[PDB]
Amino acid sequence: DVDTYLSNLQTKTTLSMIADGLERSARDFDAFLEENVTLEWEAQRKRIYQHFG
Amino acid sequence: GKDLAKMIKEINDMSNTLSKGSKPDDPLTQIVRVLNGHLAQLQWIDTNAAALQAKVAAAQK
Amino acid sequence: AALIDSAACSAVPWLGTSEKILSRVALAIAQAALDVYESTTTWRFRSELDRSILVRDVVGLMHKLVVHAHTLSSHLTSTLSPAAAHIISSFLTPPPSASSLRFQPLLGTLLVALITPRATLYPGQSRILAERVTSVLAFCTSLLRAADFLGQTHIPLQTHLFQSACLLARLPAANAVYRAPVLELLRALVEVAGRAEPPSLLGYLGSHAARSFISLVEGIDKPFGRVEHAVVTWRFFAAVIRNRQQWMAGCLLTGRVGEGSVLAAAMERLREVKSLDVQEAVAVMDFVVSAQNYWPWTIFAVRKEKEVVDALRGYVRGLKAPGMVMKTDGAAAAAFQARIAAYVAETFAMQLYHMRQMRQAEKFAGELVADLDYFLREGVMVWGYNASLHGNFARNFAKRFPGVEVDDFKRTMWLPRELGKGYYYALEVAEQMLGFDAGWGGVKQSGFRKEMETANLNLSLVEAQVSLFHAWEYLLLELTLSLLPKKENAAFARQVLQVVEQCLEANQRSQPPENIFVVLGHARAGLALTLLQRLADANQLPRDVTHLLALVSSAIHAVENPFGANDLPYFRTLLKILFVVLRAAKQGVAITQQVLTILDRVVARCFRALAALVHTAPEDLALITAILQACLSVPGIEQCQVQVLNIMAAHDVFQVAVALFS
Amino acid sequence: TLTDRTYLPPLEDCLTGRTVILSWRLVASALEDADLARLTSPALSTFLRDGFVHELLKHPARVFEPKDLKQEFETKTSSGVDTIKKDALWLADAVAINQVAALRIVLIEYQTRAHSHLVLPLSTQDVANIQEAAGILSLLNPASAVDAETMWCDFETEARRRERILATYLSERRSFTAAVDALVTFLLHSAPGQHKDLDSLRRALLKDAFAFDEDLDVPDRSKLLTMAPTYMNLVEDCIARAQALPAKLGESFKTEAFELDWLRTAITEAVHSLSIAFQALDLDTPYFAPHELLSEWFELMNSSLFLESILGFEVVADLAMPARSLVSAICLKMLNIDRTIQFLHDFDYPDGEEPYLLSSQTLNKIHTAVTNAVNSGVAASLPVAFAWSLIVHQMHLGYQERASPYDDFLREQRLDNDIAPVEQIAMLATSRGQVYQVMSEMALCLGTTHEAAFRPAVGARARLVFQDLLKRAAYLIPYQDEPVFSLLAILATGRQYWDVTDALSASSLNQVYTDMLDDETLFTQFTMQAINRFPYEFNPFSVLCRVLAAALITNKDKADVV
Amino acid sequence: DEDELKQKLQQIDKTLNDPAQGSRLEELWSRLIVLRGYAEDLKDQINQ
Repeated sequence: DVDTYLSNLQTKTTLSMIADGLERSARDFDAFLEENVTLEWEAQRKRIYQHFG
Repeated sequence: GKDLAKMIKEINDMSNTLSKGSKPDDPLTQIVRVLNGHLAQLQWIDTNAAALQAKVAAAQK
Repeated sequence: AALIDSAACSAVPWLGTSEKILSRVALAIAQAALDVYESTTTWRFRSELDRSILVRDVVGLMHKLVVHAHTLSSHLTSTLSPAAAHIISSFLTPPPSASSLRFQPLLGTLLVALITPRATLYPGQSRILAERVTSVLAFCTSLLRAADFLGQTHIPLQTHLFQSACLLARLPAANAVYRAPVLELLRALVEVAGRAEPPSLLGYLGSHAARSFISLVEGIDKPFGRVEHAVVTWRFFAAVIRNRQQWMAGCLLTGRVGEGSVLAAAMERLREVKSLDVQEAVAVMDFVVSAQNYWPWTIFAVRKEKEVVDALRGYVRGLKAPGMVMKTDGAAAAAFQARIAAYVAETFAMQLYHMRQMRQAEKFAGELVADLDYFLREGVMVWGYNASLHGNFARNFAKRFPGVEVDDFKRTMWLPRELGKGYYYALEVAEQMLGFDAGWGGVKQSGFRKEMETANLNLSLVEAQVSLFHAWEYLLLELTLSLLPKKENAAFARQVLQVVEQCLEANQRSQPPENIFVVLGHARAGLALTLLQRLADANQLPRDVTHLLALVSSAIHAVENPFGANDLPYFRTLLKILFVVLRAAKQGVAITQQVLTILDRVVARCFRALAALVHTAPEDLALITAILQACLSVPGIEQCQVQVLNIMAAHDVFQVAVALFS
Repeated sequence: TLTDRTYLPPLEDCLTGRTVILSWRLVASALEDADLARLTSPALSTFLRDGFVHELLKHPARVFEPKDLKQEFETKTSSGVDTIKKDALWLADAVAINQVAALRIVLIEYQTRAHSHLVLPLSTQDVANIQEAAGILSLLNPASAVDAETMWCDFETEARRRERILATYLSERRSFTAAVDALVTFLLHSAPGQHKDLDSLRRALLKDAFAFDEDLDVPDRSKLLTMAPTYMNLVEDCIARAQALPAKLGESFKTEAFELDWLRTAITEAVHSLSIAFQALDLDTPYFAPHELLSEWFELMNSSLFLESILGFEVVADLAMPARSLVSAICLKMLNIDRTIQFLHDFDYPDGEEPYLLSSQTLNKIHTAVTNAVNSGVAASLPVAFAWSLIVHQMHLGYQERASPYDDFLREQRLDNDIAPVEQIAMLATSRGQVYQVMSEMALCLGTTHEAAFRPAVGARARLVFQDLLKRAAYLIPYQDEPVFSLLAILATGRQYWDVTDALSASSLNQVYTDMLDDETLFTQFTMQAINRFPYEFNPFSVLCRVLAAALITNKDKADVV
Repeated sequence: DEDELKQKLQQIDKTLNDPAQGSRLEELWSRLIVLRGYAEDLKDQINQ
């Protein structure tokens, strides 16, 4: 385990890698909003399908 | 040289383990490595061939 | 030197003087002192003590001149500004012909000190040489800091300071007194080598000499165990590790794992923080973080191999760390405890990130989440700024000192700000600058000194709170991903909701100043944003928006409506926060009356402002559209459609929409 | 129930580094710099508060007296230890010290190898870097400089290791002497207004070692007054080792450098012993010291030629001058010219202690010692000889008025009828103002200025004997410029203008100054005459006003005298 | 011809025995260990 950990290690500050979580969140939020608005359009269409009958 | 070799080895270890570390027996690092080998050999070919090409200009007197 | 010291007190006896006269006299004095310093390297004294005293005096004068110029940034330090400026221009970027004439005196002093024999007699000469060495070291440090400041990219003095450190590595061997000053100098040289690979220090020191110096300094004041020299050696180690030094860092961490390395003793000190002085604990934790962020593979490995002694002590510290410690016995220890907790949280977060990368962070995180009580108490809440006493002190100082203001004592960032009573206000200088007239001393240790000390302690506490904020933000951000499974959901959701509520309440309550600390706008909004994001991805919310949205609405109402102003990130993050909040509400009636305010006053106003400005805009308009779409989906709206028809028709949004569509 | 646990911690701690033994170097440094944090540190606090360290510092001879502690050595060395034990045994076989002290010194040297290596000559790369920096300043030695590899390979050798061990042993001896001296100084002449922790530590150390309690109206000086012979007897072994190196030591190590180092160490130890004795003596200024000890001390000085045999070399002048000054100071102290004249003129018994005045043998010994010293042609004996001459000049007249034990002395060496020898000695001493010049030099080396060889309090308490000598000698020899310049160089010492501070210190340190305004002899003869000779004789009055204004800044009772 | 030999030897020996050249490696090693720890941490974090 330690062998692979040292093999795949990069010379750089650790506090910068964890920071990437912010970027990843900012890039996931977009897709999450797109899923919100798609499940919303879906819901709306559904309620219309239950309005017409 | 020995210490430098150790360093390079460790760098390889860290890069390889960082990029992938849940299957060190996988075919990706394989392709990577072999493909690096090919790159190096191709570079050798290119450079040496260029050298020989340069060597011909001397005979063009 | 006495003339310069007297001129330093520019806050006052002085009939017959003026700023220009004092400035010219100070410039002439600086020129004369520099000429003497350049000429002393040629005179032949009957003995070495005379030259030593002369060098000590000139170095002390130059140091007092340099520090006085950068210690403050107000007009009080303008009388000696042409002089300090001259000395700095002449000791940082001298001509190449006379560059060595200004450096040979220091080299000769270091040589004479490193080859003076040890003697039990003649204590006068010994103390004079010690003071001379300390003055030279302080002057070197001041020059290094001055070069680091003002944006100096090419420092020709660094080449000589390296070969001077070559001697300073052995100089402490003659006298232990030099161990702290020397290390300080080295720390400042390393700092100048960071913001400027650097010249390899191992090439100047040497393998054997470097190993001897490391073996001498690794033990932090073991025979006595003082706090000053300890914080000094811990800051030195942190600075040496933070820079690109790699050979020295490896020899200092490994010790040639670690058996006699600095870390072997740092763990021994960490396992007794419950009784150790909080002042040294901060420096020890800073060293730990500096060794972890740059050399994690060693520090984290050793800590996991010995976690049975560190995790227990961390849990003990966390459980018995009250939030409001001001009211109890102790006022200055609050900032120290907050800084210690912030460093502990940062280290926990880093080790949890490493374990997650190694896929061994489940049990450790599950055991640590039960220790976040101190965080829930004094974490994201930064309302401990107590602007009341700060404003009172400012008014009392402006009423008694019309000319000098309270903000004039702000540090110029020349030296790393201490997390003590001198974080923002320069007390070391104020003590000698305002102590000439009655009012500073005060009866029964009262007056302006105690109030300034309390204000500095409060500012240090706020800084520690911000550090803990960042640490806990990272920790919770990684834990939200770690604790994805369906377990410990109750306490987890409770903690997240409490954090969000504390953030939203602090966003409304009194804000801190923007000139002292960093603007909080957009700094603590994304935190709650990503928290609610991940909690919605997990779908484990108690649909308790009935009260959570009130704070967001109050913030959106009392934000001055900077829809398109410079505060665009703040507006966007507030919009995303309200979006996720109203989406969580949709998953859940008394909700419609509480959510119609955003549909009536917020969405319409922002849409009209955007339509009027557009005559940046695309993403904001898309976000507003998504907000309205997700807000029109709440179940409470399918019945209040009648009630909302009029509010939606009053603004005639359809006209502007069709216009922009054209 | 006095073990060496805190004194000599287990070898496992010394080797693993978990507890660095508080060597005498660190204690001496902390006591010399008067650092608050170090002196109040837990480690040093527990080390000094232990009764074992108290008994050791009260009996330094036992710290190096040859004893048979083979059992203790084996028990300590059992439960890199082989090399440590071998070095300890070799050192114990070479020097007469016990095996425990040798083992402790070897452990301290092992812990201090970093310093011993860093104080070595630099490598070739360092010399090259220094030359590059230089572009006067020629304090290097490139002709002998070598690389680091050959410097380290030679450092780990056996001969070099033994030489470093011996050097560390000598350094630790000097550090122990300086540390005990500074400790006695701080315990006897503690400055006021110090931190509460320092006062508490002082009171604890006193009550534990000497039972000296400040709340008692009469503290127990017995255990503090018994520290004079404890070091006057060790000075014998010091001079014996100075005049003869260890025989069991290998001849290969007995090189010029080693001989010079041994001589310097012996001189430093003798100076520290003399200073400790002077301190223990001035602790009780008015009362006399036991004549049984002064007899032996004067016999010792007679035999050793006032340490002029070991100080006769020209390579120990820097250490000889202060050594001679301190010898003269302690001689004048034990002589008590002031109290001696008071007793000879008052005839009342002091009751503090019996003086040598009632023993004719001691008087004969002192007289023959002074005669031998003056015949040998040495300057260090100038003030002591002059003083003794004055005493004899007062005894002669005391006999003329009575024409009792001193009569035996006066008639034993044929000193009753003729007064030629002492008069000739005084004439030679006063010729060319040699006595005054040597006294001024001693005061300079025993003052408070940065040129002084000892601490400020040491010189402040050492100038008292010279001031008393000038007091009693002032009414004998008339007023003249030489004695005045001598007293000026004594009281002022030649310090600078910025050497004046308002730092409040113990009254004892201010005694040497206030005496000028306390005793009528030093008031109506020097101060009054100096004021009267103004501005004609400007330097005396000026320097007197300067020193008075510099010394009486905090003394509110005499702040308006200048 | 010894002079030429020791000249070459001195040149290469001088080139090797330099503070900077010797320091670069030491600096590099730590400079690597930084990335080692950073990568290992960021790896453990994204070890899912």
